[PDB]
Amino acid sequence: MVGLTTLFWLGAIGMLVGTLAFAWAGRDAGSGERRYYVTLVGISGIAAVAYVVMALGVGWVPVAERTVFAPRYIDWILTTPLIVYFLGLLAGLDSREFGIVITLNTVVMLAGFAGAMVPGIERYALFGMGAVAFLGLVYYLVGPMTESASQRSSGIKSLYVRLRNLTVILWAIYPFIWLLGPPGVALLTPTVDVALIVYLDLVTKVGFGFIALDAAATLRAEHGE
Amino acid sequence: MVGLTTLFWLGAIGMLVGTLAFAWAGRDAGSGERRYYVTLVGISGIAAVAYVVMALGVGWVPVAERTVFAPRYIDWILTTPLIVYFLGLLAGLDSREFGIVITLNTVVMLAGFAGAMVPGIERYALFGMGAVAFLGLVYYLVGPMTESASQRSSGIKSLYVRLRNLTVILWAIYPFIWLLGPPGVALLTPTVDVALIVYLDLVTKVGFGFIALDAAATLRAEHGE
Amino acid sequence: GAVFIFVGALTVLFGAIAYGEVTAAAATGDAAAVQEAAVSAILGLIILLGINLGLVAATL
Amino acid sequence: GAVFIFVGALTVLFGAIAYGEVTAAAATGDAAAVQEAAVSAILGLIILLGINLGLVAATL
Ligand SMILES: *C/C=C(C)/C=C/C=C(C)/C=C/C1=C(C)CCCC1(C)C
Ligand SMILES: *C/C=C(C)/C=C/C=C(C)/C=C/C1=C(C)CCCC1(C)C
Ligand SMILES: CCCCCCCCO[C@@H]1O[C@H](CO)[C@@H](O)[C@H](O)[C@H]1O
Ligand SMILES: CCCCCCCCO[C@@H]1O[C@H](CO)[C@@H](O)[C@H](O)[C@H]1O
Repeated sequence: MVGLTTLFWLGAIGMLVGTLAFAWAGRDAGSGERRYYVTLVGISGIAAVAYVVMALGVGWVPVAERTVFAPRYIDWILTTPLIVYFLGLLAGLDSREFGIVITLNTVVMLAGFAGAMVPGIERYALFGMGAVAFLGLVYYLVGPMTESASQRSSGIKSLYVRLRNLTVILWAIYPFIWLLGPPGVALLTPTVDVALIVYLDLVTKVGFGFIALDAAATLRAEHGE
Repeated sequence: MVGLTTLFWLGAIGMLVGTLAFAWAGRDAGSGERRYYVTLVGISGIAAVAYVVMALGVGWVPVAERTVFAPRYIDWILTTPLIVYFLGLLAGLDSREFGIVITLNTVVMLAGFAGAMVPGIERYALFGMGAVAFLGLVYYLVGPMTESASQRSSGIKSLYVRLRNLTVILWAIYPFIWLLGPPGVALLTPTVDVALIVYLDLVTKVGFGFIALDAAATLRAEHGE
Repeated sequence: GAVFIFVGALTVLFGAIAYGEVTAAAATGDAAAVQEAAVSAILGLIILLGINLGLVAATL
Repeated sequence: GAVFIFVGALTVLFGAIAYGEVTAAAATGDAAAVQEAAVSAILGLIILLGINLGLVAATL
C-alpha cells in the first residue's frame, strides 16, 4: 500500500547524497570555482526538499481523476534555471544572454505546472507554450551558448558540451512523460510516472554534478595548478 | 486471429533474403572461400524452410497446456552445427577438434528438443544436460578454438573473434527464453516467445553472415588480392 | 545513430505486439488472462533489452 | 561492463515495480484495471529504454 512514498524517499536520499557530495567537494574550492559548487548544492538541495515533502504526503493534488504533485513542478521551476545558470557560467554568458535563457526556461516550467493543474484540453495549449519555449532553449544551448563556450579553454568547452548533451537529450524526455503521464492522457500510472521522473531527476541533477566534479581536477591543471 | 503465422512468415522472408544475399555474394568466390559461402547459404536456407513450415501451420505441438514448435528445434539441430562448422573453419580446426565441438553442440540441441516434447519436471533434467553441454561448447569457442584461430592471419583471427562474440553472447539468451517460455514455466506467451526467437535467429544467422560478407574483401586483400 | 534507431524502433514494435496481446486479453474480461499477457510483455521487454545490449557489445 | 549492468539492473528493477502494479490490479479481478497497469508498464519500459539510450549517448 503505497510504494509511491518509497519512491519519493529514494529520490530524497539520492538528492541528499548528491548535495552532501557536492558540498564536500567544494570545501576547498577556489574563488573561481566556488559559484559552481554552490550552484550544484542548490540544485540537488532544493530537489531533496521537494522529494521529502512529497514523501511525507504533502502537495498531492488529485486533479480530475488524476494525481499530480505540486512539489515536483515547484522544484523544476526553481532548479532548472540553476542548471541553466551553471551551463551559462561555463559558456561565459553576460547578463543579457543569461536573461534570455532563464526567461525561456521559466516559460517551459511554468507551462508544465499550469497545464498539470488545468482540467480540459486547455492544458494542451499550455503544454504547447512550454514545448515551443523548450525548443528555443535547446537552440540557445546548442547554438549561441556553444559558440560562447568555444571561446573558453578546451577543458571548459569540453565540459560544457558533455553537460549540454546530457541536458538536451534527457530534458527532451520529460515532455513525453508529461503527455503520456497523469498530466496528459494518463496512460502511465502515478507509480510508473514517479519512478521514471525519480530516475531522470537523479541523472539530470546528481549525475550532472558528478560529471562536473570529475572534470574539476583537469580544469585546475589547465590553469597551471 | 493469429499474428503467429505472420511472425513465422517474417522469419521466413528474413532467412530467404539472407540466403539469396549469401548465394549471390559467393557467385565468384575462390576455391578457398567457397565452403564459407556455401555454409552460410545452408544455415539460412534450412532456417527459411523451418519458418515456412511453421508459417503454414505445420509442426505445431500442443504439449501439456503449452505450445511447442517442432520445426524450430529441428532447425536448430541442423543449423547450429553448421554455424559451429563455419567458426571451426575460420579457427582452422582438424577433424578431431571439429568432432568435439559438433558433439557438444548436438547434445545441447537434442536436449532442448527432447525437453520441449517432455511433460513434467523431467524436462528440466534434459535442459540441464543441454546447459552443461553449452558451457562446454562456450569453453571450446573461447579457449582452444580461439588459440587455434590466433595462428591464422590477423584478418581471420579478427573475424573469428567478432563472430565468436556474437555467437556466445546471443546463444546464451536462448536457454533463458526456453526456461521462461512455453517449454519451461511458460511465463512468456507463444507470441512473445516466437517474436524473440525470430529476432535472435535472424541475428545469429543472417546478421552473422553479413558480418562475414563485410569482412570478405579485407581478407582477400590480406593475401595480396 | 542508426543503431539507436534500430533498437528503439524494434522495441516499439515489440511493445506494439505485446500491447496487442494485452488488449485482446482484456476484451475477454478475464483479469487472469490479462495478467498473463502483461507478465509476458514485461519479461519479453526485459529479454529484448538483453538481446539489444548483447548485439551492441558484440558488434561495437 | 558496469553500464550494461547498471541499465540491466535498473530495467529489471522497473520491471519488478511494473509487475507489482499488474499483480495488485489482477487481485481485484477487474480486467480493465489490469489492462491499465499493463499498458503503463509497456510504455514505461519503452521510455526507460529511451532514458538509458540517451544517457549512454550523452556520456559515451
Ligand atoms: C531535475 C528536473 C529537471 C532537469 C526537469 C526538467 C524538466 C523539463 C525539461 C520539462 C519540460 C516540459 C516541456 C518541454 C513541455 C511542458 C511540460 C514539461 C514542463 C514536462
Ligand atoms: C538459428 C538458431 C540458433 C543460433 C539457435 C541457438 C540455440 C541455442 C544456443 C539453444 C540453447 C539451449 C540451451 C543452452 C539449453 C537447453 C535448451 C536450449 C536448446 C534452448
Ligand atoms: C563543479 C566543479 C566544476 C568547476 C568548473 C569551473 C571551472 C571554470 O573555470 C573558471 O570560470 C570562471 C568564470 O566565472 C573564471 O572567472 C575562472 O577564472 C575560471 O577558472
Ligand atoms: C562468408 C565469406 C567470408 C570468407 C572468409 C574465408 C577466408 C578464410 O581464408 C581461407 O581459409 C581456408 C581454410 O579452409 C584456406 O585454405 C584459404 O587458403 C584461406 O584463404
